[PDB]
Amino acid sequence: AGMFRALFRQAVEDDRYGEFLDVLAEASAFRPQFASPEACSERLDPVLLAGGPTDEGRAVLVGCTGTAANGGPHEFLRLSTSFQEERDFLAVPLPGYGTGGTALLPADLDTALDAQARAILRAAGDAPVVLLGHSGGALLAHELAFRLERAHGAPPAGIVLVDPYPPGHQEPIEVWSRQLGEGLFAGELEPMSDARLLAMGRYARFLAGPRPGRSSAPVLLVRASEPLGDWQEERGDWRAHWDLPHTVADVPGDHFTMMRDHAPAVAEAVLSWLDAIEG
Amino acid sequence: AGMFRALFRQAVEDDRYGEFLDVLAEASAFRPQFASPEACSERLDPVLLAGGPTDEGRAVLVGCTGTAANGGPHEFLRLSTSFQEERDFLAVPLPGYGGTALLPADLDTALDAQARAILRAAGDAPVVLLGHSGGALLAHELAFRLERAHGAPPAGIVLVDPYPPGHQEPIEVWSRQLGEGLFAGELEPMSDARLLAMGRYARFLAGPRPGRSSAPVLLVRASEPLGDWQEERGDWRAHWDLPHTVADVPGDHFTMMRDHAPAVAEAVLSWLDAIE
Ligand SMILES: [Mg+2]
Repeated sequence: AGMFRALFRQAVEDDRYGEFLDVLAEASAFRPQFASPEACSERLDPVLLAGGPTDEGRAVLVGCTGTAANGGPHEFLRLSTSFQEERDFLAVPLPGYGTGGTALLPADLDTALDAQARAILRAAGDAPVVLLGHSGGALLAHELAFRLERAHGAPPAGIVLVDPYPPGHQEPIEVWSRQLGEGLFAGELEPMSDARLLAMGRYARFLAGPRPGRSSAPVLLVRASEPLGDWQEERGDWRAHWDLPHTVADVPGDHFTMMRDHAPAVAEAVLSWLDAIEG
Repeated sequence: AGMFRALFRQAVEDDRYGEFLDVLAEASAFRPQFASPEACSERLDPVLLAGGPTDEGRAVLVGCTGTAANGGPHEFLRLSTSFQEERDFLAVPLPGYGGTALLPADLDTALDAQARAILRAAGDAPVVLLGHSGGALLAHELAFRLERAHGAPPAGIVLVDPYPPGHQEPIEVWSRQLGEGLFAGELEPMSDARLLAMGRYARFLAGPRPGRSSAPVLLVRASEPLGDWQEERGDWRAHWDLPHTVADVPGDHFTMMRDHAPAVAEAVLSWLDAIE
Protein backbone atom coordinates (compact mmCIF):
# COMPACT_ATOMS: atom_id res chain seq x y z
CA ALA A 1 0.00 0.00 0.00
CA GLY A 2 1.84 3.07 -1.36
CA MET A 3 3.81 4.12 -4.45
CA PHE A 4 7.24 3.44 -2.88
CA ARG A 5 6.38 -0.23 -2.30
CA ALA A 6 5.14 -0.57 -5.91
CA LEU A 7 8.36 1.04 -7.21
CA PHE A 8 10.43 -1.23 -4.94
CA ARG A 9 8.64 -4.35 -6.25
CA GLN A 10 9.41 -3.25 -9.83
CA ALA A 11 13.04 -2.39 -9.02
CA VAL A 12 13.54 -5.90 -7.57
CA GLU A 13 11.69 -7.46 -10.52
CA ASP A 14 14.04 -5.47 -12.83
CA ASP A 15 17.17 -6.32 -10.78
CA ARG A 16 17.76 -2.66 -9.76
CA TYR A 17 17.45 -2.98 -5.96
CA GLY A 18 20.68 -1.05 -5.29
CA GLU A 19 19.59 1.84 -7.49
CA PHE A 20 16.20 1.95 -5.77
CA LEU A 21 17.78 2.08 -2.30
CA ASP A 22 19.63 5.25 -3.39
CA VAL A 23 16.31 6.83 -4.38
CA LEU A 24 14.79 5.91 -1.00
CA ALA A 25 17.77 7.49 0.72
CA GLU A 26 17.47 10.72 -1.33
CA ALA A 27 13.71 10.93 -0.81
CA SER A 28 14.03 10.33 2.95
CA ALA A 29 15.74 13.73 3.30
CA PHE A 30 12.24 15.28 2.98
CA ARG A 31 10.67 13.40 5.86
CA PRO A 32 10.19 15.34 9.15
CA GLN A 33 13.25 14.77 11.39
CA PHE A 34 14.46 14.79 15.00
CA ALA A 35 17.78 16.62 15.53
CA SER A 36 18.44 15.86 19.20
CA PRO A 37 18.00 12.54 21.12
CA GLU A 38 15.36 14.23 23.32
CA ALA A 39 13.29 15.22 20.25
CA CYS A 40 12.82 11.55 19.24
CA SER A 41 9.08 11.01 18.68
CA GLU A 42 9.08 7.40 19.93
CA ARG A 43 9.39 5.60 23.24
CA LEU A 44 12.54 3.54 22.77
CA ASP A 45 11.90 1.45 25.88
CA PRO A 46 13.49 -1.95 25.24
CA VAL A 47 11.19 -4.96 25.47
CA LEU A 48 12.25 -7.84 27.66
CA LEU A 49 11.90 -10.91 25.47
CA ALA A 50 13.64 -13.53 27.61
CA GLY A 51 14.68 -13.81 31.23
CA GLY A 52 17.84 -15.23 32.69
CA PRO A 53 18.06 -17.44 35.81
CA THR A 54 16.86 -15.69 38.99
CA ASP A 55 20.09 -16.91 40.65
CA GLU A 56 24.56 -9.59 39.58
CA GLY A 57 27.49 -8.82 37.27
CA ARG A 58 26.07 -11.08 34.55
CA ALA A 59 25.80 -9.65 31.03
CA VAL A 60 22.41 -8.94 29.47
CA LEU A 61 21.81 -9.28 25.72
CA VAL A 62 20.44 -6.30 23.79
CA GLY A 63 19.01 -7.02 20.32
CA CYS A 64 19.59 -4.03 18.07
CA THR A 65 16.64 -3.89 15.64
CA GLY A 66 17.81 -3.94 11.99
CA THR A 67 16.95 -1.63 9.12
CA ALA A 68 14.62 -3.97 7.19
CA ALA A 69 11.37 -2.13 6.31
CA ASN A 70 9.42 -5.36 6.99
CA GLY A 71 10.88 -5.61 10.52
CA GLY A 72 9.87 -4.50 14.00
CA PRO A 73 9.09 -6.17 17.37
CA HIS A 74 8.81 -9.67 15.82
CA GLU A 75 12.50 -9.70 14.71
CA PHE A 76 14.02 -11.43 17.75
CA LEU A 77 11.09 -13.62 18.83
CA ARG A 78 12.51 -16.94 17.56
CA LEU A 79 16.07 -16.21 18.67
CA SER A 80 15.06 -14.96 22.13
CA THR A 81 13.26 -18.18 23.17
CA SER A 82 16.70 -19.89 23.16
CA PHE A 83 17.91 -17.37 25.79
CA GLN A 84 15.06 -18.09 28.25
CA GLU A 85 16.54 -19.32 31.57
CA GLU A 86 20.02 -18.34 30.26
CA ARG A 87 20.24 -14.56 29.74
CA ASP A 88 18.03 -11.53 29.87
CA PHE A 89 17.33 -10.41 26.27
CA LEU A 90 16.14 -6.87 25.66
CA ALA A 91 15.05 -5.74 22.18
CA VAL A 92 15.60 -2.03 21.45
CA PRO A 93 13.51 -0.32 18.66
CA LEU A 94 15.25 1.57 15.87
CA PRO A 95 14.12 5.26 15.78
CA GLY A 96 12.09 6.20 12.71
CA TYR A 97 10.02 3.05 12.28
CA GLY A 98 7.20 3.70 14.78
CA THR A 99 3.56 4.83 14.54
CA GLY A 100 1.38 6.95 16.87
CA GLY A 101 1.11 10.39 12.05
CA THR A 102 4.35 8.46 11.62
CA ALA A 103 7.73 8.54 13.38
CA LEU A 104 10.30 11.30 12.86
CA LEU A 105 13.53 10.18 11.16
CA PRO A 106 16.90 10.86 12.79
CA ALA A 107 18.81 13.83 11.28
CA ASP A 108 22.01 11.76 11.52
CA LEU A 109 23.00 8.30 12.75
CA ASP A 110 24.59 9.58 16.00
CA THR A 111 21.25 11.17 17.00
CA ALA A 112 19.48 7.81 16.66
CA LEU A 113 22.32 6.00 18.47
CA ASP A 114 22.22 8.48 21.38
CA ALA A 115 18.45 7.95 21.75
CA GLN A 116 18.98 4.16 21.85
CA ALA A 117 21.97 4.45 24.19
CA ARG A 118 19.89 6.41 26.76
CA ALA A 119 17.08 3.83 26.63
CA ILE A 120 19.50 0.90 26.99
CA LEU A 121 21.46 2.33 29.93
CA ARG A 122 18.20 3.04 31.76
CA ALA A 123 16.86 -0.47 31.20
CA ALA A 124 20.09 -2.40 31.88
CA GLY A 125 21.04 -0.64 35.14
CA ASP A 126 24.39 -1.96 36.37
CA ALA A 127 24.48 -5.11 34.26
CA PRO A 128 27.16 -5.31 31.53
CA VAL A 129 25.59 -5.16 28.06
CA VAL A 130 26.29 -7.34 25.03
CA LEU A 131 24.86 -5.88 21.79
CA LEU A 132 23.56 -8.24 19.12
CA GLY A 133 22.39 -7.48 15.56
CA HIS A 134 21.79 -9.26 12.26
CA SER A 135 22.74 -7.82 8.80
CA GLY A 136 21.94 -4.08 8.85
CA GLY A 137 21.30 -4.61 12.59
CA ALA A 138 24.87 -5.99 12.97
CA LEU A 139 26.39 -2.85 11.44
CA LEU A 140 24.13 -0.78 13.75
CA ALA A 141 25.19 -2.85 16.80
CA HIS A 142 28.85 -1.96 16.18
CA GLU A 143 28.05 1.72 15.61
CA LEU A 144 25.98 1.85 18.80
CA ALA A 145 28.80 0.12 20.74
CA PHE A 146 31.24 2.80 19.64
CA ARG A 147 28.80 5.61 20.50
CA LEU A 148 28.17 4.11 23.97
CA GLU A 149 31.92 4.01 24.60
CA ARG A 150 32.77 7.47 23.18
CA ALA A 151 29.70 9.56 24.15
CA HIS A 152 28.26 7.72 27.19
CA GLY A 153 31.42 6.35 28.88
CA ALA A 154 29.73 2.95 28.76
CA PRO A 155 31.45 0.48 26.38
CA PRO A 156 29.55 -2.79 26.02
CA ALA A 157 31.11 -6.01 27.29
CA GLY A 158 30.77 -7.48 23.81
CA ILE A 159 29.16 -7.29 20.35
CA VAL A 160 27.57 -10.18 18.46
CA LEU A 161 27.53 -9.49 14.71
CA VAL A 162 25.29 -11.90 12.89
CA ASP A 163 26.17 -11.98 9.16
CA PRO A 164 27.57 -8.40 8.79
CA TYR A 165 28.66 -7.15 5.34
CA PRO A 166 30.77 -4.05 6.13
CA PRO A 167 31.64 -1.36 3.50
CA GLY A 168 34.82 -3.17 2.43
CA HIS A 169 33.02 -6.40 1.60
CA GLN A 170 30.02 -5.51 -0.59
CA GLU A 171 30.44 -7.88 -3.55
CA PRO A 172 27.99 -10.52 -2.18
CA ILE A 173 25.45 -7.74 -1.49
CA GLU A 174 25.81 -6.49 -5.08
CA VAL A 175 25.75 -9.98 -6.60
CA TRP A 176 22.78 -11.06 -4.44
CA SER A 177 20.78 -7.77 -4.57
CA ARG A 178 17.78 -9.42 -6.24
CA GLN A 179 17.69 -12.18 -3.62
CA LEU A 180 18.00 -9.56 -0.85
CA GLY A 181 15.07 -7.57 -2.22
CA GLU A 182 13.04 -10.75 -2.72
CA GLY A 183 13.84 -11.84 0.86
CA LEU A 184 12.38 -8.52 2.05
CA PHE A 185 9.08 -9.12 0.23
CA ALA A 186 9.07 -12.80 1.30
CA GLY A 187 9.42 -11.67 4.94
CA GLU A 188 6.40 -9.34 4.92
CA LEU A 189 3.75 -10.06 7.53
CA GLU A 190 2.04 -6.97 6.12
CA PRO A 191 2.83 -4.63 3.18
CA MET A 192 5.92 -2.47 3.85
CA SER A 193 4.73 1.10 4.35
CA ASP A 194 6.25 3.98 2.39
CA ALA A 195 7.36 5.55 5.70
CA ARG A 196 9.30 2.42 6.70
CA LEU A 197 10.89 2.04 3.26
CA LEU A 198 12.09 5.65 3.55
CA ALA A 199 13.50 4.83 7.03
CA MET A 200 15.32 1.83 5.58
CA GLY A 201 16.80 4.03 2.83
CA ARG A 202 17.90 6.67 5.30
CA TYR A 203 19.73 4.15 7.50
CA ALA A 204 21.34 2.38 4.51
CA ARG A 205 22.84 5.74 3.50
CA PHE A 206 23.99 6.36 7.10
CA LEU A 207 25.75 3.00 7.13
CA ALA A 208 27.49 3.62 3.81
CA GLY A 209 29.04 6.92 5.06
CA PRO A 210 32.30 7.72 6.93
CA ARG A 211 32.24 5.97 10.33
CA PRO A 212 35.80 6.31 11.72
CA GLY A 213 35.51 4.88 15.26
CA ARG A 214 36.22 1.27 16.21
CA SER A 215 34.61 -0.16 19.37
CA SER A 216 37.01 -1.59 21.94
CA ALA A 217 34.45 -4.33 22.78
CA PRO A 218 35.27 -7.90 21.70
CA VAL A 219 33.34 -9.20 18.65
CA LEU A 220 31.65 -12.52 18.01
CA LEU A 221 31.26 -12.95 14.25
CA VAL A 222 28.44 -15.37 13.43
CA ARG A 223 28.42 -16.49 9.78
CA ALA A 224 25.84 -18.17 7.57
CA SER A 225 27.13 -21.44 6.06
CA GLU A 226 24.99 -21.48 2.88
CA PRO A 227 25.26 -18.94 0.02
CA LEU A 228 22.12 -16.82 -0.48
CA GLY A 229 22.42 -17.28 -4.25
CA ASP A 230 24.75 -18.29 -7.03
CA TRP A 231 28.33 -17.15 -6.59
CA GLN A 232 31.34 -17.56 -8.86
CA GLU A 233 34.14 -19.11 -6.84
CA GLU A 234 36.90 -16.90 -8.33
CA ARG A 235 35.26 -13.75 -6.91
CA GLY A 236 36.63 -14.92 -3.54
CA ASP A 237 34.83 -15.76 -0.29
CA TRP A 238 31.12 -14.83 -0.16
CA ARG A 239 30.89 -15.18 3.64
CA ALA A 240 30.11 -12.38 6.06
CA HIS A 241 33.15 -10.48 7.37
CA TRP A 242 34.45 -8.50 10.32
CA ASP A 243 37.97 -7.08 10.82
CA LEU A 244 39.80 -8.83 13.69
CA PRO A 245 36.85 -10.58 15.51
CA HIS A 246 37.47 -12.10 18.97
CA THR A 247 35.74 -15.33 17.89
CA VAL A 248 34.12 -16.64 14.68
CA ALA A 249 31.21 -19.10 14.67
CA ASP A 250 29.65 -20.76 11.64
CA VAL A 251 25.98 -21.80 11.74
CA PRO A 252 23.57 -23.58 9.34
CA GLY A 253 21.42 -21.60 6.91
CA ASP A 254 21.89 -18.68 4.57
CA HIS A 255 21.79 -14.93 5.28
CA PHE A 256 18.05 -15.18 5.97
CA THR A 257 17.49 -18.78 7.11
CA MET A 258 20.31 -18.70 9.68
CA MET A 259 17.89 -16.63 11.75
CA ARG A 260 14.58 -17.96 10.29
CA ASP A 261 15.24 -21.71 10.62
CA HIS A 262 18.41 -21.98 12.74
CA ALA A 263 18.06 -19.40 15.49
CA PRO A 264 18.89 -22.07 18.14
CA ALA A 265 22.35 -22.49 16.54
CA VAL A 266 22.90 -18.72 16.71
CA ALA A 267 21.85 -18.61 20.40
CA GLU A 268 24.12 -21.61 21.16
CA ALA A 269 27.16 -19.84 19.64
CA VAL A 270 26.37 -16.69 21.65
CA LEU A 271 25.90 -18.58 24.94
CA SER A 272 29.20 -20.50 24.53
CA TRP A 273 31.07 -17.28 23.73
CA LEU A 274 29.54 -15.33 26.63
CA ASP A 275 30.64 -18.04 29.07
CA ALA A 276 34.16 -17.92 27.58
CA ILE A 277 34.48 -14.11 27.84
CA GLU A 278 33.02 -13.87 31.38
CA GLY A 279 35.08 -16.53 33.18
CA ALA B 1 -2.84 11.76 -0.66
CA GLY B 2 0.42 9.87 -1.29
CA MET B 3 3.91 9.94 0.15
CA PHE B 4 5.47 11.72 -2.89
CA ARG B 5 3.06 14.66 -2.54
CA ALA B 6 3.87 14.90 1.18
CA LEU B 7 7.62 14.90 0.48
CA PHE B 8 7.25 17.47 -2.32
CA ARG B 9 5.31 19.84 -0.03
CA GLN B 10 8.20 19.65 2.47
CA ALA B 11 10.76 20.10 -0.33
CA VAL B 12 9.00 23.32 -1.41
CA GLU B 13 8.82 24.54 2.22
CA ASP B 14 12.58 23.98 2.47
CA ASP B 15 13.25 25.68 -0.89
CA ARG B 16 14.55 22.43 -2.46
CA TYR B 17 12.14 22.13 -5.43
CA GLY B 18 14.99 21.32 -7.84
CA GLU B 19 16.42 18.55 -5.67
CA PHE B 20 13.00 16.97 -5.32
CA LEU B 21 12.33 17.12 -9.04
CA ASP B 22 15.52 15.07 -9.46
CA VAL B 23 14.20 12.50 -6.96
CA LEU B 24 10.97 12.27 -8.95
CA ALA B 25 12.88 11.74 -12.19
CA GLU B 26 15.04 8.97 -10.68
CA ALA B 27 11.99 7.29 -9.10
CA SER B 28 10.08 7.42 -12.42
CA ALA B 29 12.58 4.84 -13.78
CA PHE B 30 10.66 2.21 -11.79
CA ARG B 31 7.20 2.91 -13.21
CA PRO B 32 5.92 0.75 -16.10
CA GLN B 33 6.72 2.38 -19.45
CA PHE B 34 5.78 2.38 -23.13
CA ALA B 35 8.72 2.07 -25.53
CA SER B 36 6.91 2.55 -28.84
CA PRO B 37 4.21 5.11 -29.76
CA GLU B 38 1.79 2.26 -30.55
CA ALA B 39 2.33 0.84 -27.03
CA CYS B 40 0.99 4.05 -25.36
CA SER B 41 -1.71 2.99 -22.89
CA GLU B 42 -3.95 6.06 -23.31
CA ARG B 43 -6.07 7.59 -26.09
CA LEU B 44 -4.51 10.94 -26.95
CA ASP B 45 -7.43 12.22 -29.02
CA PRO B 46 -7.26 16.01 -28.77
CA VAL B 47 -10.28 17.79 -27.36
CA LEU B 48 -11.94 20.66 -29.16
CA LEU B 49 -12.19 23.59 -26.72
CA ALA B 50 -13.01 26.45 -29.09
CA GLY B 51 -14.59 26.65 -32.53
CA GLY B 52 -13.62 28.98 -35.35
CA PRO B 53 -16.02 30.47 -37.91
CA THR B 54 -17.60 28.04 -40.42
CA ASP B 55 -16.66 30.34 -43.36
CA GLU B 56 -10.48 27.20 -45.86
CA GLY B 57 -6.85 26.29 -45.08
CA ARG B 58 -6.93 28.47 -41.94
CA ALA B 59 -4.52 27.30 -39.25
CA VAL B 60 -5.94 25.50 -36.19
CA LEU B 61 -4.37 25.97 -32.73
CA VAL B 62 -3.12 22.92 -30.84
CA GLY B 63 -2.50 23.40 -27.11
CA CYS B 64 0.36 21.19 -25.98
CA THR B 65 -0.39 20.23 -22.38
CA GLY B 66 2.51 21.12 -19.95
CA THR B 67 4.15 18.92 -17.33
CA ALA B 68 2.41 20.22 -14.17
CA ALA B 69 1.24 17.33 -11.98
CA ASN B 70 -1.77 19.50 -10.98
CA GLY B 71 -2.63 20.13 -14.64
CA GLY B 72 -4.48 18.29 -17.35
CA PRO B 73 -7.90 19.05 -18.98
CA HIS B 74 -8.33 22.50 -17.47
CA GLU B 75 -5.00 23.99 -18.56
CA PHE B 76 -6.26 25.85 -21.66
CA LEU B 77 -9.89 26.51 -20.65
CA ARG B 78 -9.56 30.19 -19.76
CA LEU B 79 -7.34 30.92 -22.80
CA SER B 80 -9.55 28.99 -25.23
CA THR B 81 -12.66 31.13 -24.58
CA SER B 82 -10.89 33.99 -26.41
CA PHE B 83 -10.55 31.82 -29.53
CA GLN B 84 -14.26 31.04 -29.74
CA GLU B 85 -15.49 32.37 -33.15
CA GLU B 86 -11.84 32.99 -34.15
CA ARG B 87 -9.97 29.67 -34.41
CA ASP B 88 -10.39 25.98 -33.74
CA PHE B 89 -8.44 25.22 -30.55
CA LEU B 90 -7.57 21.59 -29.82
CA ALA B 91 -5.92 20.47 -26.55
CA VAL B 92 -3.62 17.44 -26.83
CA PRO B 93 -2.96 15.41 -23.65
CA LEU B 94 0.59 14.68 -22.49
CA PRO B 95 1.23 10.85 -22.39
CA GLY B 96 1.71 9.37 -18.88
CA TYR B 97 -0.83 11.43 -16.91
CA GLY B 98 -3.97 9.37 -17.67
CA GLY B 99 -4.48 1.58 -13.03
CA THR B 100 -2.42 4.58 -14.11
CA ALA B 101 -0.93 5.48 -17.50
CA LEU B 102 2.34 4.03 -18.73
CA LEU B 103 5.17 6.59 -18.78
CA PRO B 104 7.05 7.22 -22.04
CA ALA B 105 10.45 5.50 -22.17
CA ASP B 106 11.86 8.66 -23.80
CA LEU B 107 10.56 12.03 -25.05
CA ASP B 108 10.55 11.06 -28.76
CA THR B 109 8.17 8.15 -27.95
CA ALA B 110 5.66 10.55 -26.31
CA LEU B 111 6.12 13.11 -29.10
CA ASP B 112 5.37 10.46 -31.74
CA ALA B 113 2.20 9.44 -29.92
CA GLN B 114 1.04 13.06 -29.81
CA ALA B 115 2.01 13.68 -33.46
CA ARG B 116 -0.16 10.80 -34.70
CA ALA B 117 -3.18 12.00 -32.72
CA ILE B 118 -2.75 15.61 -33.86
CA LEU B 119 -2.39 14.74 -37.55
CA ARG B 120 -5.61 12.71 -37.59
CA ALA B 121 -7.56 15.34 -35.62
CA ALA B 122 -6.28 18.20 -37.79
CA GLY B 123 -6.84 16.64 -41.21
CA ASP B 124 -5.68 19.00 -43.94
CA ALA B 125 -5.67 22.12 -41.76
CA PRO B 126 -2.29 23.71 -40.98
CA VAL B 127 -1.39 23.38 -37.30
CA VAL B 128 0.02 26.07 -34.97
CA LEU B 129 1.34 24.54 -31.70
CA LEU B 130 0.97 26.50 -28.47
CA GLY B 131 2.45 25.78 -25.04
CA HIS B 132 3.18 27.54 -21.75
CA SER B 133 6.37 27.13 -19.65
CA GLY B 134 7.38 23.44 -19.78
CA GLY B 135 4.56 23.08 -22.32
CA ALA B 136 6.27 25.72 -24.49
CA LEU B 137 9.47 23.67 -24.48
CA LEU B 138 7.34 20.63 -25.32
CA ALA B 139 5.58 22.51 -28.17
CA HIS B 140 8.94 23.21 -29.80
CA GLU B 141 10.16 19.63 -29.34
CA LEU B 142 6.94 18.31 -30.87
CA ALA B 143 7.28 20.76 -33.80
CA PHE B 144 10.79 19.48 -34.51
CA ARG B 145 9.65 15.82 -34.34
CA LEU B 146 6.67 16.51 -36.63
CA GLU B 147 9.07 18.04 -39.17
CA ARG B 148 11.91 15.52 -38.82
CA ALA B 149 9.96 12.29 -38.44
CA HIS B 150 6.42 12.90 -39.74
CA GLY B 151 7.22 15.10 -42.77
CA ALA B 152 4.82 17.69 -41.37
CA PRO B 153 6.35 20.85 -39.93
CA PRO B 154 3.69 22.95 -38.19
CA ALA B 155 2.75 26.32 -39.62
CA GLY B 156 3.94 28.05 -36.44
CA ILE B 157 4.78 27.68 -32.72
CA VAL B 158 3.55 29.94 -29.94
CA LEU B 159 5.89 29.82 -26.94
CA VAL B 160 4.29 31.32 -23.83
CA ASP B 161 7.05 32.22 -21.31
CA PRO B 162 9.65 29.55 -22.31
CA TYR B 163 12.79 29.11 -20.17
CA PRO B 164 15.00 26.86 -22.30
CA PRO B 165 18.35 25.28 -21.24
CA GLY B 166 21.01 28.04 -21.06
CA HIS B 167 18.36 30.61 -20.09
CA GLN B 168 16.75 29.05 -16.99
CA GLU B 169 18.46 30.97 -14.16
CA PRO B 170 15.39 33.11 -13.30
CA ILE B 171 12.99 30.15 -13.17
CA GLU B 172 15.55 28.23 -11.07
CA VAL B 173 15.96 31.21 -8.68
CA TRP B 174 12.18 31.27 -8.48
CA SER B 175 11.68 27.49 -8.06
CA ARG B 176 10.00 27.93 -4.64
CA GLN B 177 7.20 29.98 -6.30
CA LEU B 178 6.79 27.33 -8.98
CA GLY B 179 6.33 24.69 -6.32
CA GLU B 180 3.97 26.91 -4.32
CA GLY B 181 2.08 27.60 -7.56
CA LEU B 182 1.54 23.86 -8.05
CA PHE B 183 0.04 23.45 -4.59
CA ALA B 184 -2.01 26.67 -4.91
CA GLY B 185 -3.23 25.51 -8.34
CA GLU B 186 -4.49 22.17 -7.00
CA LEU B 187 -8.11 21.17 -7.65
CA GLU B 188 -7.50 17.73 -6.12
CA PRO B 189 -4.36 16.29 -4.44
CA MET B 190 -1.54 15.82 -6.99
CA SER B 191 -1.23 12.06 -7.42
CA ASP B 192 2.10 10.29 -6.84
CA ALA B 193 1.77 8.90 -10.40
CA ARG B 194 1.51 12.40 -11.94
CA LEU B 195 4.33 13.74 -9.80
CA LEU B 196 6.51 10.95 -11.17
CA ALA B 197 5.38 11.84 -14.73
CA MET B 198 6.26 15.50 -14.10
CA GLY B 199 9.75 14.56 -12.88
CA ARG B 200 10.35 12.26 -15.84
CA TYR B 201 9.40 14.99 -18.38
CA ALA B 202 11.45 17.65 -16.53
CA ARG B 203 14.46 15.34 -16.94
CA PHE B 204 13.65 14.75 -20.67
CA LEU B 205 13.57 18.51 -21.21
CA ALA B 206 16.95 19.05 -19.55
CA GLY B 207 18.65 16.50 -21.85
CA PRO B 208 20.38 17.18 -25.18
CA ARG B 209 17.84 17.68 -27.97
CA PRO B 210 18.30 16.96 -31.72
CA GLY B 211 17.59 20.32 -33.37
CA ARG B 212 15.57 23.41 -34.12
CA SER B 213 12.23 23.52 -35.90
CA SER B 214 12.04 25.69 -39.05
CA ALA B 215 8.55 26.87 -38.06
CA PRO B 216 8.12 30.58 -37.22
CA VAL B 217 7.95 31.40 -33.51
CA LEU B 218 5.81 33.80 -31.58
CA LEU B 219 7.45 34.50 -28.22
CA VAL B 220 4.94 35.67 -25.61
CA ARG B 221 6.57 37.14 -22.48
CA ALA B 222 5.26 37.93 -18.99
CA SER B 223 5.87 41.58 -18.01
CA GLU B 224 6.13 41.14 -14.22
CA PRO B 225 8.78 39.05 -12.36
CA LEU B 226 7.51 36.02 -10.45
CA GLY B 227 9.78 36.82 -7.48
CA ASP B 228 12.73 38.91 -6.33
CA TRP B 229 15.41 39.85 -8.86
CA GLN B 230 18.35 42.25 -8.60
CA GLU B 231 18.56 44.71 -11.49
CA GLU B 232 22.30 43.95 -11.86
CA ARG B 233 21.48 40.26 -12.53
CA GLY B 234 20.27 41.08 -16.06
CA ASP B 235 16.97 40.25 -17.73
CA TRP B 236 14.73 37.77 -15.85
CA ARG B 237 12.36 37.42 -18.80
CA ALA B 238 11.55 34.28 -20.79
CA HIS B 239 13.78 33.72 -23.85
CA TRP B 240 13.86 32.25 -27.31
CA ASP B 241 16.54 32.80 -29.99
CA LEU B 242 15.44 35.04 -32.86
CA PRO B 243 11.63 34.66 -32.67
CA HIS B 244 9.50 35.77 -35.65
CA THR B 245 7.56 38.05 -33.32
CA VAL B 246 7.73 38.92 -29.62
CA ALA B 247 4.68 39.95 -27.63
CA ASP B 248 4.78 41.33 -24.10
CA VAL B 249 1.66 40.71 -22.00
CA PRO B 250 0.59 41.76 -18.47
CA GLY B 251 1.13 39.43 -15.51
CA ASP B 252 3.83 37.08 -14.29
CA HIS B 253 4.82 33.52 -15.27
CA PHE B 254 1.49 32.32 -13.81
CA THR B 255 -0.92 35.26 -14.04
CA MET B 256 -0.19 35.99 -17.72
CA MET B 257 -2.25 32.86 -18.21
CA ARG B 258 -4.20 33.12 -14.90
CA ASP B 259 -5.73 36.63 -15.22
CA HIS B 260 -4.41 37.93 -18.58
CA ALA B 261 -5.26 35.09 -20.99
CA PRO B 262 -7.21 37.48 -23.31
CA ALA B 263 -3.97 39.41 -23.83
CA VAL B 264 -2.16 36.18 -24.84
CA ALA B 265 -5.04 35.23 -27.15
CA GLU B 266 -4.99 38.71 -28.73
CA ALA B 267 -1.26 38.47 -29.44
CA VAL B 268 -1.75 35.02 -30.98
CA LEU B 269 -4.70 36.12 -33.15
CA SER B 270 -2.79 39.17 -34.51
CA TRP B 271 0.23 36.97 -35.24
CA LEU B 272 -1.79 34.29 -37.08
CA ASP B 273 -3.22 36.97 -39.41
CA ALA B 274 0.30 38.31 -40.13
CA ILE B 275 1.79 34.87 -40.90
CA GLU B 276 -1.22 33.90 -43.04
MG1 LIG C 1 40.42 -8.45 8.50
